[PDB]
Parts: sequence; C-alpha cells; structure tokens
Amino acid sequence: NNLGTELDYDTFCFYYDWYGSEAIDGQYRHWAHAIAPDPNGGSGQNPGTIPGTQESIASNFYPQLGRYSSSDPNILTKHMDMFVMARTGVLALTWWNEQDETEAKRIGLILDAADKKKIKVCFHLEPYPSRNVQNLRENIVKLITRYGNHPAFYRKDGKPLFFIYDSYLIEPSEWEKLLSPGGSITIRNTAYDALMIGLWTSSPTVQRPFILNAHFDGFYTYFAATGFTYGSTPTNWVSMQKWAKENGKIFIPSVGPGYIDTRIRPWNGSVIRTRTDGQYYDAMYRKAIEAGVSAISITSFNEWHEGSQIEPAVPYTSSEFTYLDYENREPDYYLTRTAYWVGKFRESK
Ligand SMILES: OC[C@H]1C[C@@H]2N[C@@H]2[C@@H](O[C@H]2O[C@H](CO)[C@@H](O)[C@H](O)[C@H]2O)[C@@H]1O
Repeated sequence: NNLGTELDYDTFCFYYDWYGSEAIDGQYRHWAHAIAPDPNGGSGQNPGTIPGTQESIASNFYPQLGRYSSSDPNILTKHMDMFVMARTGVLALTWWNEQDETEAKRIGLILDAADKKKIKVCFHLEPYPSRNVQNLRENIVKLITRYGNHPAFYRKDGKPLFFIYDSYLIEPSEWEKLLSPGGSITIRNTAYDALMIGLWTSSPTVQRPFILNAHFDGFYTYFAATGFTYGSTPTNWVSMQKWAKENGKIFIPSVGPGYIDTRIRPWNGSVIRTRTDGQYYDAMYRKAIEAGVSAISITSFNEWHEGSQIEPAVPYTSSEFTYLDYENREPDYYLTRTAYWVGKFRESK
C-alpha cells in the first residue's frame, strides 16, 4: 500500500512504564511523587510530596486516560492505538533493572500489546544502581535472551538497538571493553551485538572524542527543552549530522512538544518551554528533518512529570490544582501532528 498512514520504524518514542493504580499495583505509583529539593536552595528543605489523588498528580498536565496503571492490558491496547495514530513504529521503553516479577510481567504485556499493532519495542537503559559495562553486558544478554525472539522486539538491519541514558557516567575506557571489536568483553561479532546509541550532552570538543573512544554506534540528545544542552540546541543538528556521517555514526536527534516539570521541581522554571498550540513541536521536528538524519526520537510519549508527553491530555481544574492542557488544540492533536511530521520525515528519507 502507498496510503501515507503506515508506521515508521526509524521513529522512536520514549515510553515510561512506571505508572501505577491502587487496584493493580497497590499504590498510584508515579502519579504520587516526591517534590525535588532545590539543588541551590540550602539546608532544611522539606519540599514534601504530591499525593497522586484524583485532584493532585505529579504533572502540570492531566491524562485523558486518568491515573492509569502501566500494567493494565486495556490501557496498553489504547497506548498502542495511539502509537498507530502517531505513526511511531518503535516504543523506546524505559528500563530500570528492577529485578522483580512485576517488571517482568509488565514488559511481556507491553511486547504482546505492541505486536498486535505491528509496533516494535527497544530498551532505553537507565542509570540503575552500580551500572557498569559488565552488568550492562549481562543485562543486554538477558534482554536479548528473554525478549529477542518476541515478534515485537526491534531490530535495525538485523541488530537490536539500545539507547543509553547518561552514558557519560561511564568512562570511554570502560565502554571500549564492551563496544570495540577488540574489547575484553565485546558484544561485537557475538549473538548479543547491538546498535548502542549514547547520550550526546555537551560541546563537540568533549562529545566527539567520547563517542569515538567509547565505540558507540550513534548518539541521541533526549532533552525536549531547546537549549538545555548543546545537544538539545537544534541549530547544532546540521553540524552534528555532518560529523556523524563523516565518522560512521547514527545521529538520532530527540524532538519534543514542550517542557514543564514545576509540580515536581518547583525551582526549575527556567527550563519551561511553552507549547504555543503546537508551534514549538513543529519548529523542533522541522529542524530534525532539515538536518538530514536517518532516524528521529520523540521525548516523550508519556513523561508526564516533565510535560514532554504527546499522549492525550484533557482540561482539568481540581480543588488542588489548575492543570495546563492542549489549549486551542484537541486532546489527540500531538498524536496526529506527530503523524504529519513522520510523513514529512519519510518524504525526506
Ligand atoms: O528516561 C530518561 C530520563 C527522563 C526523565 N528525566 C527523568 C529521568 O528520571 C528521573 O526523574 C523522574 C522524574 O522526571 C523520576 O521519576 C525518576 O525516578 C528519576 O530517575 C529519566 O532517567
């Protein structure tokens, strides 16, 4: 078919599976959340908590689906239909190495729901405690062993793909052991080889040698807030793509519709980026496409704490908070606008 409605399998949408309900999980997990102290605000802060009641959740926005469980198969069905509306072919799943049966069950439910709609799943490896290249190798082996034969498990040209959040927390000399073909614990030329996409943060003088010396296959930028880092400044993307092409690396810039996290980080207002009825999203997605990249990542499907979500949100005013909403646009506007941009990306590819 040539309908301009099919999924794009070079479009990755960052997905969070950490939401709970009392009924399914025993607690409205993540809808309830600690308020972060001000890192510049001195001693004796008791910033408190957001209780995750219907009236008071840990977001400046409010989900159309309410305080949902990430383990609810009926919610997962609805999320996969939203990925189909957005034309986002890859769900990039946050992964925290919880080593608990509830994580294992939830990952299997997500893979099962994804496959019914031809959506693919890859893992976004988070900075879990004592993360190092040896336990990363063990965890890559475990994820490929457990999920590699699942029909929804993502591959690009025969290789799994992992995003590595805060990859700079690990020295290039350690990465080399995992990611150089000669490394002491290499995955290259093994059953467990993968495209490893590291997080480009700061200036080229730091990041270029880091990416080369660590033997990453590519890099992404994550942050939805323009200008937060060098990497999340879209005017740098043409030059970052030029360097990527010259050095055989895959650049996957991250685009988002806005940013606001002041319910959980009240001191962080300088990072707010206003959605302006979709104009912010349009500008950032246009910059990614114009850079001439092979793949794009979206921050985020559902990081509700950071206000980067494309998941439908509804107007809500409670006795405790007046939520932001998608203003002059309908709740599914960011899903249908994502589909528009996926079409422009494919026209460019
Ligand atoms: O997926 C990458 C990051 C996306 C988002 N900034 C958060 C990071 O997680 C931290 O902050 C969360 C609240 O926004 C908090 O719930 C979590 O426990 C933190 O690790 C992600 O690492």
